[PDB]
Amino acid sequence: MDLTNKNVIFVAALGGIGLDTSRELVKRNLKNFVILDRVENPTALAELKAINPKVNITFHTYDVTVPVAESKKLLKKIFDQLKTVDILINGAGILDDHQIERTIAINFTGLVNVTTAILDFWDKRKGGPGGIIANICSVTGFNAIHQVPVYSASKAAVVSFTNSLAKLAPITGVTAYSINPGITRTPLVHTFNSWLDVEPRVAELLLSHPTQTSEQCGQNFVKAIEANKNGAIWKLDLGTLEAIEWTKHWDSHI
Amino acid sequence: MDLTNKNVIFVAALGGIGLDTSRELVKRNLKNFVILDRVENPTALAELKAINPKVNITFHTYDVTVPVAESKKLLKKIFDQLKTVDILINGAGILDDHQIERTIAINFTGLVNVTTAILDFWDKRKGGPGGIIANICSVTGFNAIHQVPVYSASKAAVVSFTNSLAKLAPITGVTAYSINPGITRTPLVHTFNSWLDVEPRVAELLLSHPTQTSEQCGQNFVKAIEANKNGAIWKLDLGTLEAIEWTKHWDSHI
Ligand SMILES: NC(=O)c1ccc[n+]([C@@H]2O[C@H](COP(=O)([O-])OP(=O)(O)OC[C@H]3O[C@@H](n4cnc5c(N)ncnc54)[C@H](O)[C@@H]3O)[C@@H](O)[C@H]2O)c1
Ligand SMILES: NC(=O)c1ccc[n+]([C@@H]2O[C@H](COP(=O)([O-])OP(=O)(O)OC[C@H]3O[C@@H](n4cnc5c(N)ncnc54)[C@H](O)[C@@H]3O)[C@@H](O)[C@H]2O)c1
Repeated sequence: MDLTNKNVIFVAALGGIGLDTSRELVKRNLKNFVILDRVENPTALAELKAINPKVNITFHTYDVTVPVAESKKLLKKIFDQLKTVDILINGAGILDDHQIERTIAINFTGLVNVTTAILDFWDKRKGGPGGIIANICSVTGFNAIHQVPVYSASKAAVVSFTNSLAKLAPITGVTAYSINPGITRTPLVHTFNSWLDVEPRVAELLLSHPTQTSEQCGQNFVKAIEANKNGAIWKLDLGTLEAIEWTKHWDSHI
Repeated sequence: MDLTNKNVIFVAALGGIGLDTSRELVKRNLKNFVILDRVENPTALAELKAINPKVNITFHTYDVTVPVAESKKLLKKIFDQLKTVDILINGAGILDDHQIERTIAINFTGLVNVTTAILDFWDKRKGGPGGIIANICSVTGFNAIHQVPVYSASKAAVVSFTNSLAKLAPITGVTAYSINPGITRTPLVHTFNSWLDVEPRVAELLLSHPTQTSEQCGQNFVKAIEANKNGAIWKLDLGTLEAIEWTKHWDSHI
């Protein structure tokens, strides 16, 4: 994948991992870089624009928990302007096992819904050109932080969902891969809530082990995007980039 | 584990797999069998009651998609009468990838929320005796049926969540294991919707391959319950019972 001249939508581009990934993305000569995130960040937006004046950077206020109809409407506006979108990159995520419904709504349901919405424009069965989806999942989707069982379960859901998207590519025209960071120093893991307060010191304990910086994660993230491998399960841990092999425990035969 | 004289709550006891499991359970001489299900089935109720008049069987009309406070209210009703409950079986589930939110709400959020609610009565930190949770997940939670990616992801979530529950047992006193049937002939799989209609013949095709009966499933379900292995991931496929080993791709080190 050559990012020169591509159009990219990045949901949650201005978070910890998001901003460092965006800093790296705009170093490529993208045609359009469209940011979809909850809250504006003027400072971050100005910096990205400064990194590469050749890229047209736009921002839209966006919340993944809205109905699928509301997402399509935003996407229509974007596709109407750009005519083509090359990549959708999802990053939306919260870590707070006190908020059960909201964790599931954001990390799992919202991702499925944005995907379902963009399929309206990309599905080759509806006359679409196909597309690429990069989903930020998490190593916790392979093996949980059992102290945040709901967060970890929402991530196991999206690793699975992404794996299925990739297997559906020959039908839909939409390829997909997961981006699964290991522990990364951002405001996500600085202070957080465990389920039923099973471990009030969870953040302190987690961060008392090796971590990577969001800078290292961002670098490997854009590397994974350029590799552009349908069905890849990328592990971005301790500053390395590594594809993992999913174990075959069962098969539907279809 | 000896089921004799035990008090059991079975969410969704009267469906395909549920009824044949419920038959095998009542033959094991339970003291009380508490059924929580979305709709009444007087025929099934009458029959179960007759299989062992010794066993005290009650029924509550219950929908897993209510808030945790509502669930806690019903459980207080039940605990106040029974004093003790030994085992909770969470068996509620739908298969319909035209219903994204509801699939997720029922198969994932609902299971987490009943678990969360009962923990208020069982958590050893709260003066409770601990307990046992048996979660009906699915082989699709290991490897998807990719034509029902939402269903399969919702199952990957509960496999993970159950794995984490088990690891939290030294803290909460509540042990847990997953029951993962392979394809089993019930009203669930008679016919059903694929996501975005990617495969309109998904049921026809799936059912042209080997299956098991709900009777085979139910017999192996009680066998695993009697085995009482914390953190077990039981595969109940093609009339067999099998413990599978989860791959270690990553470690939180905590
Ligand atoms: N930090 C880590 O160690 C780590 C590890 C593995 C995976 N992840 C995942 O990477 C992603 C980014 O996390 P981060 O560490 O940069 O945390 P962060 O809190 O700094 O950023 C989270 C991002 O998600 C966005 N977001 C949250 N709720 C949203 C909503 N309702 N609608 C739209 N956007 C929303 C935020 O606005 C922000 O852009 C998340 O999916 C997270 O689960 C993080
Ligand atoms: N049949 C299979 O091949 C298969 C394979 C793996 C896992 N499973 C799982 O086994 C469980 C039972 O499925 P089944 O095959 O007996 O199908 P089924 O449709 O016969 O039974 C579904 C059960 O779930 C209950 N339920 C559904 N929605 C509910 C709600 N909102 N609140 C409370 N209860 C609700 C139903 O009343 C019923 O008791 C489900 O979790 C299903 O996902 C089935």
